[PDB]
Amino acid sequence: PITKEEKQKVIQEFARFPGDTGSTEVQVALLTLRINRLSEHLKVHKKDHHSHRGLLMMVGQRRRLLRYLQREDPERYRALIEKLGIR
Amino acid sequence: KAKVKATLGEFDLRDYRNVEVLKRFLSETGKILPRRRTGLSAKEQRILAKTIKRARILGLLPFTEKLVRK
Amino acid sequence: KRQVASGRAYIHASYNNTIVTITDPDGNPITWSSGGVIGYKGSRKGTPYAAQLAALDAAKKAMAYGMQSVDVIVRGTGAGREQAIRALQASGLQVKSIVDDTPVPHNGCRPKKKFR
Amino acid sequence: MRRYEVNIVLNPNLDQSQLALEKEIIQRALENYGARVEKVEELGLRRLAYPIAKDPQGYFLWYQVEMPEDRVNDLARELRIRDNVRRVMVVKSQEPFLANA
RNA sequence: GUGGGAGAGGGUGGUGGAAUUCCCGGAGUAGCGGUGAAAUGCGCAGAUACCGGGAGGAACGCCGAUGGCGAAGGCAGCCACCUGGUCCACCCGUGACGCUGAGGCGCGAAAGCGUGGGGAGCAAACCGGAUUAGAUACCCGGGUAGUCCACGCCCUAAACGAUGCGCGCUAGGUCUCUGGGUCUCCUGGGGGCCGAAGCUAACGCGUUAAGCGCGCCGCCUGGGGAGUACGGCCGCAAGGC
Ligand SMILES: [Mg+2]
Ligand SMILES: [Mg+2]
Ligand SMILES: [Mg+2]
Ligand SMILES: [Mg+2]
Ligand SMILES: [Mg+2]
Ligand SMILES: [Mg+2]
Ligand SMILES: [Mg+2]
Ligand SMILES: [Mg+2]
Ligand SMILES: [Mg+2]
Ligand SMILES: [Mg+2]
Ligand SMILES: [Mg+2]
Ligand SMILES: [Mg+2]
Ligand SMILES: [Mg+2]
Ligand SMILES: [Mg+2]
Ligand SMILES: [Mg+2]
Ligand SMILES: [Mg+2]
Ligand SMILES: [Mg+2]
Ligand SMILES: [Mg+2]
Ligand SMILES: [Mg+2]
Ligand SMILES: [Mg+2]
Ligand SMILES: [Mg+2]
Ligand SMILES: [Mg+2]
Ligand SMILES: [Mg+2]
Ligand SMILES: [Mg+2]
Ligand SMILES: [Mg+2]
Ligand SMILES: [Mg+2]
Ligand SMILES: [Mg+2]
Ligand SMILES: [Mg+2]
Ligand SMILES: [Mg+2]
Ligand SMILES: [Mg+2]
Ligand SMILES: [Mg+2]
Ligand SMILES: [Mg+2]
Ligand SMILES: [Mg+2]
Ligand SMILES: [Mg+2]
Ligand SMILES: [Mg+2]
Ligand SMILES: [Mg+2]
Ligand SMILES: [Mg+2]
Ligand SMILES: [Mg+2]
Ligand SMILES: [Mg+2]
Ligand SMILES: [Mg+2]
Ligand SMILES: [Mg+2]
Repeated sequence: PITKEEKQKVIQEFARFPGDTGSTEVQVALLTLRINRLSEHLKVHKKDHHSHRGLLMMVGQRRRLLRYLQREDPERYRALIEKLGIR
Repeated sequence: KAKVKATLGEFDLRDYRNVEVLKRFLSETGKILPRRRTGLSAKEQRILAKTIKRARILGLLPFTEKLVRK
Repeated sequence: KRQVASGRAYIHASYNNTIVTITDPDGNPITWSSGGVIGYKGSRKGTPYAAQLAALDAAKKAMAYGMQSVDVIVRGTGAGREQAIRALQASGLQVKSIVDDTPVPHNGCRPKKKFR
Repeated sequence: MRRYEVNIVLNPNLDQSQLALEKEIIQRALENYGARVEKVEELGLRRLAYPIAKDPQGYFLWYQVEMPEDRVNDLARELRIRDNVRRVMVVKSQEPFLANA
């Protein structure tokens, strides 16, 4: 799955301040996680197309938020890519 | 000859193991019963299905029976 | 030669024919008959009448085997499926239970073009 | 872990040696598979609706457990190996949805 | 983000019963099958109908719907695992991060191709039987590919709502699936029917627009010749754009 505090540890690690649930950095991290799970799932089960869709889509969102970081504050975007292993 | 919910108490709809209630949902033959006659709701009936099927696969419920008189 | 005296009677009723098998209380067949068992040849075989003569034949046969009290099993549908149970009651055998067993599949075999 | 119900029907014609052996073996399954037992119901002789292994009847068990996600499928394989065991049906627990409530 | 929900959305292993074919056995005789009527066919090497046991493949009665899910193709026994989408409530976090989308890439019913399995039922081609003026046709009896699996091609359709995606805005009524609520009812979110205004050549559409508006993509320009020819690209081929 992705259990609850499985996810928590990620939101804690990634928030800009205490209490931030929805920032960009967080949104992207949650994305990366979910992505990664999915990509592992489809290493096996390559015959599962309907999920793969969700992966394209997943990826797409993540990238649109990324382009928004680079646009708005190239610094925090370096930051985020560093922590994440992306792009 | 009104419906089967109409005569019964609180009973788990998810209890696959409870035959005494479940039998009371099937035909004279084995056939799981229509909504018109079990008087459930969509969600109700839909659950009663999966439970019954479960119990059948477990041997305590009929897949089909023989039709009497005729 | 067994003197069986109680037992099973089956009506297998087709659209084309009706066959009636008499059998003993564990299921091994005493006698039988059909529409072509009696004279009837073609289509004529699946009439109700023929179903009736079949019933009667097999009954007369089993009554000579010793039969009386007989529980009935119907399989099939078609002319004189019913008329064979009607001639079975009329036999002078006591019809004890009447039971419809017609096999239906829980849907696995494709049928003949004829049939879908 | 997760909340499951293990269902076991076995051969009704069992005596002691036999049956409490199948049961030590079942216990040893659950032990070996990371499976904690919450509660257990042994209902025994019951009249099945249809013959299972030529038998007009069956011997019933209900074991509610908590065990790993990954292993449950393997659990029920090594449980079905038993000759004497006629059916294993495993389920995830669901709360009790009511009716006519 | 948290907390809830419904579902035949997908992938993977497992497993359950009904039925058909077959084999083994018991008992039992003279037919069964089939049609408008027939015949071909099977049956005395014992069929059919019946009881019991086994093997194998395929598909999942009732539930089942005028139901649900999915972007589409499509998806129906049960179980478990791995997953995608989505809905509501709270109004908590970001702070315009949006829509569309040439090309590209991926999916894509059935049939078809490659290699290797599998093969019960069905069944193009085919072999026979009757009908009939006549048969290749409709009806009958056989039957191979194929149907099924794995992996790799193929890329088409009445792939249809013959209705491109997003957003705002314009009476209601009734039926329904699924959330929430202080639950005669209100309030989301889907599926239907009828109907304001309006549109429309009509038919019809009508808060699931075919109405009123904006954005963006696709496409059309008399019927034939023709989805042909040539050319390119893809394709193992069939053939496709
Ligand atoms: Mg006939
Ligand atoms: Mg949630
Ligand atoms: Mg599904
Ligand atoms: Mg699935
Ligand atoms: Mg011959
Ligand atoms: Mg048999
Ligand atoms: Mg074989
Ligand atoms: Mg139906
Ligand atoms: Mg469709
Ligand atoms: Mg899910
Ligand atoms: Mg706010
Ligand atoms: Mg602020
Ligand atoms: Mg600004
Ligand atoms: Mg273009
Ligand atoms: Mg494109
Ligand atoms: Mg195909
Ligand atoms: Mg070919
Ligand atoms: Mg092939
Ligand atoms: Mg092959
Ligand atoms: Mg044919
Ligand atoms: Mg011919
Ligand atoms: Mg003619
Ligand atoms: Mg055939
Ligand atoms: Mg295709
Ligand atoms: Mg259509
Ligand atoms: Mg337009
Ligand atoms: Mg409610
Ligand atoms: Mg409501
Ligand atoms: Mg509505
Ligand atoms: Mg409405
Ligand atoms: Mg209307
Ligand atoms: Mg008008
Ligand atoms: Mg009009
Ligand atoms: Mg609109
Ligand atoms: Mg022209
Ligand atoms: Mg022209
Ligand atoms: Mg040219
Ligand atoms: Mg060319
Ligand atoms: Mg070439
Ligand atoms: Mg072509
Ligand atoms: Mg073409």
